[PDB]
Amino acid sequence: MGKSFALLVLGAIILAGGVWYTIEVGYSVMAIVAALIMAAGGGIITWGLAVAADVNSPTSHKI
Amino acid sequence: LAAASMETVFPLPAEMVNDGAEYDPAKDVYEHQMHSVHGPRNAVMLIRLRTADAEKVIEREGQESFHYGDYYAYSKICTHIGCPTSLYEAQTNRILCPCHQS
Amino acid sequence: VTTINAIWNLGPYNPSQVSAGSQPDVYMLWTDGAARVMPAWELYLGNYTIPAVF
Amino acid sequence: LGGLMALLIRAELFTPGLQFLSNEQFNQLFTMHGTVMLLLYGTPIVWGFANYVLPLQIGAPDVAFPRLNAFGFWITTVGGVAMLTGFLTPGGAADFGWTMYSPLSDAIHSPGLGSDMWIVGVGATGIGSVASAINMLTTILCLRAPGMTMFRMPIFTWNIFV
Amino acid sequence: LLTVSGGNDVYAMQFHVSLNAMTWIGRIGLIVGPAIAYFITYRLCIGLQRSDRE
Amino acid sequence: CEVAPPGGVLGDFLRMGWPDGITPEAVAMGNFWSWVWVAAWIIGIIMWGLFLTAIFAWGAKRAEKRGEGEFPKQLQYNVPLELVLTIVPIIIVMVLFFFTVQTQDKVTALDKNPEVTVDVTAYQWNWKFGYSEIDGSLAPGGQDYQGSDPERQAAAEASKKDPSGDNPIHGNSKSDVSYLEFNRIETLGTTDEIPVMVLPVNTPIEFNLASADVAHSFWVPEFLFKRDAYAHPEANKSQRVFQIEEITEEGAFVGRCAEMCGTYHAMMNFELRVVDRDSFAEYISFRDSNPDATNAQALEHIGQAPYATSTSPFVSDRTATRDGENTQSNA
Amino acid sequence: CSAGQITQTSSQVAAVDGNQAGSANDPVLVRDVTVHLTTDGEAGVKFTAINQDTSHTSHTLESVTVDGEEVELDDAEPIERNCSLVADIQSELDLIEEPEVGCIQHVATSLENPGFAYGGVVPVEFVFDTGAITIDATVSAPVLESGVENREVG
Amino acid sequence: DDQALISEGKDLYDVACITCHGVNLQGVEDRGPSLVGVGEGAVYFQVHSGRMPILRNEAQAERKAPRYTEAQTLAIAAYVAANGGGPGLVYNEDGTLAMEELRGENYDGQITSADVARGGDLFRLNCASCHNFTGRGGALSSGKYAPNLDAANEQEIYQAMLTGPQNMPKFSDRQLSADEKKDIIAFIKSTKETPSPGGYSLGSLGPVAEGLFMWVFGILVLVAAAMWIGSRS
Amino acid sequence: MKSSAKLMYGPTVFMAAMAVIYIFATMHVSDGGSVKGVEWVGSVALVLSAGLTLMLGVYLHFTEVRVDVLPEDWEEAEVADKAGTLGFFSPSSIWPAAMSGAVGFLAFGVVYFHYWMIAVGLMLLIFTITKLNLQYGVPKEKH
Amino acid sequence: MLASPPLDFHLADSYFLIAHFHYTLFGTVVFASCAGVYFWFPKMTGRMMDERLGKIHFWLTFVGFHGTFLIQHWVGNMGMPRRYADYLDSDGFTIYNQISTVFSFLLG
Ligand code: HAS
Ligand code: HAS
Ligand code: HEC
Ligand code: HEC
Ligand code: FES
Ligand SMILES: [Ca+2]
Repeated sequence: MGKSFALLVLGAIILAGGVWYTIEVGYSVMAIVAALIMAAGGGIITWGLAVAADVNSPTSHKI
Repeated sequence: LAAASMETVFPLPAEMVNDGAEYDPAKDVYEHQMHSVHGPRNAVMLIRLRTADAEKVIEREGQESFHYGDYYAYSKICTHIGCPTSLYEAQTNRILCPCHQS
Repeated sequence: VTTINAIWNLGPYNPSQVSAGSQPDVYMLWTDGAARVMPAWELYLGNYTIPAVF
Repeated sequence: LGGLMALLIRAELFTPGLQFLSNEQFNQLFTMHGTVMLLLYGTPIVWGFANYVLPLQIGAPDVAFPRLNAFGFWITTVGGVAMLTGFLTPGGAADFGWTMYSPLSDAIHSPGLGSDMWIVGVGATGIGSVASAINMLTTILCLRAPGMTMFRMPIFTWNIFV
Repeated sequence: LLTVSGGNDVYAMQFHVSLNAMTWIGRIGLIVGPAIAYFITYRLCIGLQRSDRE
Repeated sequence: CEVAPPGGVLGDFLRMGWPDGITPEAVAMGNFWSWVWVAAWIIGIIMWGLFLTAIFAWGAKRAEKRGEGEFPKQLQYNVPLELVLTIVPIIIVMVLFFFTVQTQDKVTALDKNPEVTVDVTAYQWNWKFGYSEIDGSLAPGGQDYQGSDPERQAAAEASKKDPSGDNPIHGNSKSDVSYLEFNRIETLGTTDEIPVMVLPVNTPIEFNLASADVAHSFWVPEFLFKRDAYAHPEANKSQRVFQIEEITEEGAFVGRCAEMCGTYHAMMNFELRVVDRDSFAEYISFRDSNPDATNAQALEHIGQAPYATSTSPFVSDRTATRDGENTQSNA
Repeated sequence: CSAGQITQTSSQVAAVDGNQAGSANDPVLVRDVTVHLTTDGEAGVKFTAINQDTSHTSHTLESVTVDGEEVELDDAEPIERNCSLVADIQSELDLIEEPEVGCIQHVATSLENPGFAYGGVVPVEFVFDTGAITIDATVSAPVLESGVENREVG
Repeated sequence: DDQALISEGKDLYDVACITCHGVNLQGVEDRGPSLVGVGEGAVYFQVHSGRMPILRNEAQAERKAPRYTEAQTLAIAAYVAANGGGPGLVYNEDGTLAMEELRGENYDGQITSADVARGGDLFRLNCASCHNFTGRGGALSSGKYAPNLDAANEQEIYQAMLTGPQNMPKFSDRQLSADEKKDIIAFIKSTKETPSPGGYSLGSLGPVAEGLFMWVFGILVLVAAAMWIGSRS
Repeated sequence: MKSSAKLMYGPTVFMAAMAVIYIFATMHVSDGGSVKGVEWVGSVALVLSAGLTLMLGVYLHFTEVRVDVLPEDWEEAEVADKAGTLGFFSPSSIWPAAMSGAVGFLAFGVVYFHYWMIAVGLMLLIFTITKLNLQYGVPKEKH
Repeated sequence: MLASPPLDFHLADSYFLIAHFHYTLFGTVVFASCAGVYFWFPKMTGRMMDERLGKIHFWLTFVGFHGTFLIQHWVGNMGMPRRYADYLDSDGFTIYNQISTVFSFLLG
């Protein structure tokens, strides 16, 4: 529920943008940056999952 | 000089030379020679390079033919404030001035 | 009890020779340090030049 | 600070070939990552939580030796900065792993002052830890609240005692 | 900073910090270090007079 | 162990990435590892289940919806169950230690009767192998081959004292090298070539480790074993000899250094090449007969790769390696 | 910062007059190639040809020349893998011992001086059975027996 | 005698130096230079002072506790000399390496002060720019430095001048002849081994040491005296 | 301080027993994969670790036989029992930071091994320690 | 598993050891120190931490950690030693290091 959908979807392409670039460039310095893009995508994925976790089971009830 | 070596040289006019085959034991040239050593602006670093390093020299426009083989000869007086430079790094090939680290 | 300015091992002055540690006295080191930290900005104007030490 | 070095290690091991580190820099990186993470993060965070929580749990106003506790804090930070000063050396910091096995740490086999700075940074940290421990024993032995027998203490302060 | 930049030839030789690093420490420090000094000194003075009032 | 793993995909999972191994004690270590992993998986799942039960079953919202109230039973002590749960790990680690002692002792025992003994020298940063003794079956001469070089080892024994006299370390010179064995048949590892030690199949083999410089370690992943090589192993009270009952299959196998020795610790690879027993006699007779010939020439004489096929030498340039092609073309 | 991939201690070459050719990947290397010309006028070519061909294709120095001019050298054995043919003028070659252990061999050289100048640089062309190697080398005097010579004014 | 010494030289060389210098002294691509033609003196200087082996690529190699003794050093030098020769060690009149007999052109049993004068002017001309007036060392670019000369013996000084170890220029025996080199050794040892007449030397680093001493501790003690004599309010 | 004085007897006896067991073990067991012979490192450490814990335990017990029935140890004590002065505690002091800096200077001195740094560090260290120990007893300003 | 010698002969000083002590240290120190910070932030400050940011932090650290270090058991077993700065393409453990690195950046 909530932002978790979009925050996941925004990540799912960025992660796809990362790994693709990783399989494009050879072993090089830019492969490091490709790894960083891929990991940023994974982080936004988990960020979406964690806001979903908070929405499913709130523990700070009153805003 | 051997390769990658340095020596400070001064101007020595032919008249005030008393060495070699011309050596006269009773010719007092010391005063003028020392008077040439103590000139403010006439000490020059003569540098013999390695052949490998003489390949990658860049010549200045107009100073094309100044070298004589491996031998180059720069002025020892720093262009900043005029301390003797005198710190010739034999591998990095950087002449260094101790006064302010040029 | 402490030696200061042991001139006898410096030798007489001649303009072709210099040492690695050749700083001025302590109270002048500030005006040495300025000359060490200036980034070599020098002006050329036709027949004239303002050196980097101005 | 240590985790940044860890990430540099991982970035270098992402693919074969030395992309941006050398062998020497990689060695120094894992050495200093291990040292700072074990000795500058772990033991100081242990003693920090001990210092805050233990007097509240045992019902005391203050630790047994306050100035000794402050000395422990400051000497630990001094040791940390000494340990990290090795990177300012042209040759870099220590490079022999956080264990510092010999003969690799000998004068023959480990020149450069970074190898020495490790030794002092660790030592300054170690006495900082000891100065923190002197309190926690003496505090529990001497400043407990009325009615708080030894076996009514919380488990945390038991662990800190041991 | 001006003084120790004047003496950095000796400082780098003794304490084993690179001579270029010393010149750049002098350069960037003559901007940055004064600001840090001002900040810390100001806050410490305010803390001192707060202890007096306390 | 004498009992083999479950096998199949379960064995592959329990393996879990170990090499299969090429010696008897490698098989023993692998089997023990597989069954220990079985027991570990049992414990892991049977406690992750309880944590999951806490996550899903013992939640507060469920019990409050059920009407349990604001608090649970407030139980603190169950002494008999506590004593039982204390006794359980005691027995588990005890019965584990029994098989640990069994497998460890059959691994480490130095009674395997070597036919070949190879002296190994570790140095910063490469390996040097030297055949120390060979049984008469494999030796060129019919009688047992002994490889210690008299003049070069005499120099080693003479290095112990009196370089015009320093003798600080217990009366010996600080640069003593009398603990190193110098042999006349030697393979010398270089940055231009990965050294290759040639061994036969199905013979008890012995390794005698030592180190010119800082401590190293000899690790062959296919032996599932590694041992530290120290300078002056007798002075360290370190056991410098270890024996393998045999190698069971031919092939080329990489071996690495597993001890942090210095800058080029990663570059210190070697290869262990196991060859048909009949070909080993040809190899040793070739190396003995014309010692000027290199190791690669002997390997050609066998009829196999002159250079280590398992690992190629690293590129020694610190800039060329950026694009990931850090491998030197041996030929 | 000094321990990076570009390092000052790593880029250094030997403090010798002799140039050098060949990478670690090349089959045959020439180290310390120099044109010697003693004060007495005699001359020659100092060098060391090291064989490291992983194909084990043992070579034989067919010829060496300085600016196309011949240099005399004889009795050069083939150089199999991991072997060094050290060449120098006979007077300097006599100063060092031939090693009975190891593959090294010593060979003498001599060339007629066409008028080479001390300080300058001249090409040197080696040709072995497997190919030719070209390298510029400087001209200088041999090293004195250390400690014997004083500065003499006349 | 040398023929059997070369064997120990080879055995020691194979077990330490190959990783940087190759089996045939050809060098390695970025890991170490070629050692063809360096000679006995370079090996003696590098090993006896303990600079070699270098276990870390750095701005500069470091002196340290030597990994080999004297006889092993001469053995390795003999092995390297067999590959092309080079500058040689200064052997005395009986065959031992010259120590204490290099202290001046006119050495008899004590340092002659005329040699000390000439060597002082020579050292100020050539050596004192990278080192300092009395050889206390100095700094260079990008983390390199000129060491303090108090550690070396006379043979090490001579071979240092002869070989030009890393960034030091070579001083061949026809640029600085043996008389000049021995006078330089005499001046170095005189400055090393003579106490300062004017009390504690402060390291002879020059104005920096004197400044630091006074401007910190000398003024601190006098403000302490002032606090003794004055009041805090 | 009764319970903590007496609970230290378990660790010390365990360490002592392990020390003697280990000394006999390493001096007798000629197992393969290891070298027979007593090792002094480790055995010395075990015996002096037992020594540390025994020193703590014996001093605490020797003290505790003197003290009375303190209310913190009385299982049914009231908050009024401990009313009075708890003791003297330092409110504030700059000297811990000062002597930490002094130790840092001394440590840096032994890093580079400049002898003047070691001497000045030791002098500064004893100065800062003395100023720490005399903080609450410096005389009033003598007019 | 590391405690038994016959397994330690292969496991010692490999990436298996790395994964083991990172599991124990990152669990006992990082996870539980964060637990302590969240637990005693009220008592240490008089304020309560943001719950949502806490859950985000936890899930990021958890998934990044297990991604980083669970796969290093396999490279340790396959033969990669600890403290290795460079490795060959032919060794056979480049993909596992790549998987480790991406989740390591997630940990960062
Ligand atoms: C906070 C930091 C650490 C903790 C905690 C820790 C816990 C253990 N470690 Fe460790 N570790 C080793 C063994 C253990 C054992 C037995 C435990 C214990 O705490 C484990 C007990 C914990 C449990 C959570 C037990 C399971 C729980 C339950 C409830 C069941 C009870 C047990 C049963 C039933 C028996 C298991 C049953 C089976 C069937 C297997 C060994 C060797 O036996 C090495 C050296 C290896 C080498 O060759 O270098 C080692 C290496 C290290 C290093 C190496 C650093 C370096 O080399 O530079 C570090 C920093 C480290 C940290 C830490 N380690 N450890
Ligand atoms: C408490 C103990 C430890 C913790 C926690 C720890 C955390 C990590 N470790 Fe580790 N470590 C490795 C990877 C990691 C990674 C990726 C993390 C992660 O926790 C790191 C991520 C966490 C971070 C926290 C960094 C993020 C930083 C950011 C995002 C920004 C930086 C910028 C600023 C401005 C910071 C803000 C500053 C302010 C003042 C606010 C690896 C391999 O991937 C090896 C073996 C490598 C080899 O070949 O030997 C290793 C080696 C060791 C060793 C052995 C060293 C030796 O053998 O000599 C030890 C004892 C150890 C302990 C510990 N390690 N580690
Ligand atoms: C790398 C692991 C090395 C080992 C082992 C040894 N040396 Fe070395 N050497 C190395 C480097 C990086 C350099 C260049 C930097 C420098 O300090 O000059 C050198 C240099 C030398 C030289 C100087 C040559 C010259 O022309 O002056 C010599 C004479 C030398 N090395 C000899 C030597 C010997 C005999 C060694 C084993 C006994 C030895 N070195 C070890 C790196 C390494
Ligand atoms: C700067 C260009 C230098 C000049 C001019 C001279 N030397 Fe030097 N020297 C220099 C360096 C960078 C080094 C270190 C070399 C290394 O590999 O570490 C040295 C070293 C010496 C030594 C050895 C000192 C030691 O502790 O072992 C000696 C004895 C020495 N130098 C003497 C010396 C003399 C007598 C000089 C004038 C003729 C001279 N050097 C010039 C840099 C420079
Ligand atoms: S006098 Fe040369 S840099 Fe200033
Ligand atoms: Ca890489």
